[PDB]
Amino acid sequence: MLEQPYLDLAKKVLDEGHFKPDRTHTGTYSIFGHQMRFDLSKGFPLLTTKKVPFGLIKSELLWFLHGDTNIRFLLQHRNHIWDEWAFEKWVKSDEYHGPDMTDFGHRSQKDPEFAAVYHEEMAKFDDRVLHDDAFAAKYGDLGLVYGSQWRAWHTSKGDTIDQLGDVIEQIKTHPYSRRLIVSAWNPEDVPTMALPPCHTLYQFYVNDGKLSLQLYQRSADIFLGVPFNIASYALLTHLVAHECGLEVGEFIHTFGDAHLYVNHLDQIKEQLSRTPRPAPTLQLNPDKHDIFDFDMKDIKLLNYDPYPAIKAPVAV
Amino acid sequence: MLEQPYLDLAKKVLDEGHFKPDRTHTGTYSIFGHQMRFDLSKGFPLLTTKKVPFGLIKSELLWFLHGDTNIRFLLQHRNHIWDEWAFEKWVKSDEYHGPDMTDFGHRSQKDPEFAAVYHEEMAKFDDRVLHDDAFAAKYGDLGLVYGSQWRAWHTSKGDTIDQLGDVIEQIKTHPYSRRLIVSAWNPEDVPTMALPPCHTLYQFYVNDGKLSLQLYQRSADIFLGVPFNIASYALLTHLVAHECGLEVGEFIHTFGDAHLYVNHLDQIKEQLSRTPRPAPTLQLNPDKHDIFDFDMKDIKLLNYDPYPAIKAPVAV
Ligand SMILES: Nc1nc(=O)c2c([nH]1)NCC(CNc1ccc(C(=O)N[C@@H](CCC(=O)O)C(=O)O)cc1)=N2
Ligand SMILES: Nc1nc(=O)c2c([nH]1)NCC(CNc1ccc(C(=O)N[C@@H](CCC(=O)O)C(=O)O)cc1)=N2
Ligand SMILES: Cc1cn([C@@H]2C[C@H](O)[C@@H](COP(=O)(O)O)O2)c(=O)[nH]c1=O
Ligand SMILES: Cc1cn([C@@H]2C[C@H](O)[C@@H](COP(=O)(O)O)O2)c(=O)[nH]c1=O
Repeated sequence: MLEQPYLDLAKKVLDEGHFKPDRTHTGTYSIFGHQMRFDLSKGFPLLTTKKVPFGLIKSELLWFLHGDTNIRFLLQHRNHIWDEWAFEKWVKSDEYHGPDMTDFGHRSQKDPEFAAVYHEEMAKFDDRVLHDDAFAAKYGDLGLVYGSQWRAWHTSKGDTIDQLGDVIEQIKTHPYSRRLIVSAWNPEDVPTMALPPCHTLYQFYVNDGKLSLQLYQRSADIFLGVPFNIASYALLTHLVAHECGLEVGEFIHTFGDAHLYVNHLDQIKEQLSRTPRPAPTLQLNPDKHDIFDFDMKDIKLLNYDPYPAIKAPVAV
Repeated sequence: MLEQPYLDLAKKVLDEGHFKPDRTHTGTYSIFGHQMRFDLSKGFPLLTTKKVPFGLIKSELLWFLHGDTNIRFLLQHRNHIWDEWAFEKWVKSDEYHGPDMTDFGHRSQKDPEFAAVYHEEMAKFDDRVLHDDAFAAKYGDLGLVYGSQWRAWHTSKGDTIDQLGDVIEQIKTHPYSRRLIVSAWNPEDVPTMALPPCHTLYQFYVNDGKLSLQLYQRSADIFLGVPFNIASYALLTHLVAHECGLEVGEFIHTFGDAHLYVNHLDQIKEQLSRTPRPAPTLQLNPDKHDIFDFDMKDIKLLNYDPYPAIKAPVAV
């Protein structure tokens, strides 16, 4: 039933992959060369074998689609996924002169001053991100994130081109235009960067009413990693299919280094013994038909019963 | 045996694809979502069922790898594939004041002043591209082609970053670096363009000695189109595997709008009745170990016996 290419993609990786050592230095079992499909009329490819949370995919998303980059907002919509990049900023800070969080993620596991106290050096950084907007502005803002790669490309001439907005009007002016891609890989910015964009480029189609998507993820982690990467870019197919009064066909998923990080070997084994406890339905409000302003409760995902949720250590 | 994912990929397209009308306006039978692999120790995925010519893939290539864009050279190495873009320039020309080639490709089929006379308006353009270098310089130069996207990205600051050169030194400094891609999609240049780059981005790996490639072709034509697109980017895997003293594993091929243009329906049917008359061997000279200067005869492809060669009309 729907999420099964991810269940079928993890099975292949863990006996049959090749161990490959990553930077974090706790290897993998990987492939490279993988392509995966979902058909969104058989609903949402949201993972019933463990619990994936939707709220926090849905919040992430809109943030990107608003041409935003200020974590300030992720916090308001109760989100904190992108936190630690702005923190890596404030603890190496010019003006957080005092109680340092040096090496804090690969020393979460190790605790004792990072234990709570870094996680709450962090939340306190966070409130100034929420009240001294001088600190949202000048700290919660990661700059070159997907919302500035998809809606604010900085051009050879100082300003911005909005790229997911031409997906939306070209889907609409010439439909079955073979060129309908947005790249977020920006050559001249990958080296000074911390994570260049995992989700490099995604190609659109307008099939025949069916809006169909395909994402090119060069890096990919099966387990924590890929469950949120099926469900942000299938929600894009729904949103966009709806934006030009077209109707969802299918989301496809190209991979690079498809990987199941050696470290979380036995919790993936743990999932492939839960049987895909049916499929959710995303509905999105008929009355709002943009995609760019969507407050949170217009896109709603009906009927989820997941399995209980399976848990990781320290990501890096 | 080796080229069979292309033979298997065309069979699926022509009964089972969906007709989709392109700009040229002679539709298709297409898919979208396709991923294809080749393993280059079982030699070269060069097409024995019809005849593909190698010389002219090999010349094309080096041109791109020299950071070049002047058709002047393609001509010298007896190549004329990229011609008509510089001609579309010289017949709409400020200073080809007289004998016009208005609409010339979608009116090759139709002939009579384009018949020979445009093809030889063309070759004459060409000689000035070869002798009045003022005309190579200011006419044979397409500018933003793959050699300036792979080796000369124009940055938000006037100059160039050389991107296939960091594939070559990063493959080499940190090997199993998950980020090893070159994009040629340049957002802010796709609209003023004629063909934005079909071969958008390609990802590297360094498997374990095996250099492995994957190309992201958004558009793709099975028949004329895709045969040259298997064999330029597998030759890149050989060249690059050899450049950092690594050894070829495999080239993979991601597609977008995988297509068999309706127009050449019965010559593809014609191929899938030739049985894959074994496999060539590319050898490349031990003595040259760069990839950037390669004159033509260092990369040599041994033992080809193709089927006779099957032929198209007017591409556009
Ligand atoms: N290995 C890897 N996987 C990633 O998910 C990840 C990474 N590396 N480093 C950079 C990055 C940052 N994006 C992300 C992705 C997920 C979360 C997150 O909060 N959710 C995890 C939690 C699972 C658990 O710990 O129980 C997830 O499932 O994705 C945070 C930031 N993504
Ligand atoms: N449909 C399509 N296919 C393409 O090959 C093509 C296109 N469109 N338009 C832009 C473009 C330009 N690149 C190319 C590709 C191939 C040739 C070429 O000389 N070789 C063909 C010839 C086959 C025949 O006519 O008998 C080939 O097989 O690719 C020229 C320019 N590529
Ligand atoms: C932001 C992002 C990163 N990642 C990952 C997985 C990798 O193990 C981690 C570091 O990868 P990298 O070294 O290829 O950049 O980033 C995802 O899986 N999804 C995401 O959206
Ligand atoms: C330059 C290039 C174009 N093409 C194609 C196939 C398409 O039918 C033609 C026009 O496509 P487009 O409208 O998607 O740009 O360009 C290739 O197949 N290979 C190439 O390398």
